[PDB]
Amino acid sequence: AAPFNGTMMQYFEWYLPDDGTLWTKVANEANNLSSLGITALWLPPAYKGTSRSDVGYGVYDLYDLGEFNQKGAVRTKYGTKAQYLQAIQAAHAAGMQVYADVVFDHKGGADGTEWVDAVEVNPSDRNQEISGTYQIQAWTKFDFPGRGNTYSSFKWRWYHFDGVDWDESRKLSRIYKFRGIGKAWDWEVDTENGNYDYLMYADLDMDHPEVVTELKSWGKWYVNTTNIDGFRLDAVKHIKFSFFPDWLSYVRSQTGKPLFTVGEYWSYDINKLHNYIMKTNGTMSLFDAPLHNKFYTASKSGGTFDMRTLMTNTLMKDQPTLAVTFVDNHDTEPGQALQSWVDPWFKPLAYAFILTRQEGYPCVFYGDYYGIPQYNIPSLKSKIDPLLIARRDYAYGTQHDYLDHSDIIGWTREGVTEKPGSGLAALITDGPGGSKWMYVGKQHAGKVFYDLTGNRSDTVTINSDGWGEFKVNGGSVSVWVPR
Ligand SMILES: [Ca+2]
Ligand SMILES: [Ca+2]
Ligand SMILES: [Ca+2]
Ligand code: NA
Repeated sequence: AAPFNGTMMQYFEWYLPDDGTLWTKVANEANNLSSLGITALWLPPAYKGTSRSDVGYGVYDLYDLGEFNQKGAVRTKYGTKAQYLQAIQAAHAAGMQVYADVVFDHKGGADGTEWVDAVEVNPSDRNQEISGTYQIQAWTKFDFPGRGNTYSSFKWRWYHFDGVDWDESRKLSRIYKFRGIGKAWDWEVDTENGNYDYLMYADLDMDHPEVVTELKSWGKWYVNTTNIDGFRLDAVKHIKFSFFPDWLSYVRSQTGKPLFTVGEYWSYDINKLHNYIMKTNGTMSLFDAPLHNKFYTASKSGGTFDMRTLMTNTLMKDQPTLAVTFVDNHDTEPGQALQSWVDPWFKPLAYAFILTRQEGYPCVFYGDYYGIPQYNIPSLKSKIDPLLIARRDYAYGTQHDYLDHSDIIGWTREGVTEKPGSGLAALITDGPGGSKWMYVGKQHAGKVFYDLTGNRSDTVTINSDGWGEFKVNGGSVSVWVPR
């Protein structure tokens, strides 16, 4: 048939104002985004957090999609339940898929405390206990006073969690592990800090049968209510590895939907990512964090970065079909947790790289597209749109790589017969400009190519052999496509 590349978009950024307008914006922008070739949207957590202003990762109630009066308000930072459903309707009507953010690591905003026997563990080695057992007052009682028993009568208590990091009685910060039959940090998880199961708030015990059943019930309920098309999994390295293949297979079989899933395993070590994929049987894709670090490193190297090494040890290279590529996200933003913002000059080159190459499933960042007023970061829509059109109409077929110079690197796509007019030749450089002969295909012999980005006004004519001498300006990008 006539193919169309897949392109995802993270539709949110950290510093959005708490005005309950995001769901409305999704409904309003759906067709515009759709026409550019965006095929799926990753939406932020839609359920009630610790307060109305919570970005969503301080999850309080998974069944409150901005519908009940809990935590100071009815709506979430993004809007109400009815608005969320309308957003999903608009996206589907425009032909796009919707991925929902899933936060299963912890739970915060407890309604009350409970006295629990606990032991302190070494922050740098959670496997080592550093105190005797003693009673603490932990925030583990979840009753959901605003919701009651609507949708689910499940009440959370201390035994559904593995530990917390605050004793309300003595007002102390310690990593507390709960005592009890079968109580222990989950495994397997990331080994940093000995065992990185515990992260923040009340840590979920993935070994507790009732917790597993409850999350499986929520999954089915969520999909059957919203009709979402996939998931974005939060903090997977802090969650028992074997839990997800189990949860996913259940939800997929019960709903009958394929449910594409991408998990966030934050690590620049490609080995840990390989291990995770192996341990989960390729049941989900992962964000290519290592590639983000590459982009970031190159942007700060003032041209000295060796472009020939750009793909080395990245998921895009090792597991192209399970890699979700990106330039920046809500965590890499200035002032954030994993801040490592790619400099503006390099940003368009990075987008050309992930949007026109065949490896990976690219994700465009809301912050980059619409700008981030918080830090006077402008909208790059003018630079990104031409690249979106490139992916939509031209980036198809056999690829030829030219990662053979410390500055200027390129690649071509021959195009496909089922997509007339397709074919492309891209060049990017982190230093001075120049030219490079590249093979686009004998089938394009005699055709004239032009720079879709608009950066260059000259044209390139393909010789009888299918080769062209493409050009690029210094510290820039040029995407050549047939007239
Ligand atoms: Ca446990
Ligand atoms: Ca955990
Ligand atoms: Ca260089
Ligand atoms: Na746990």
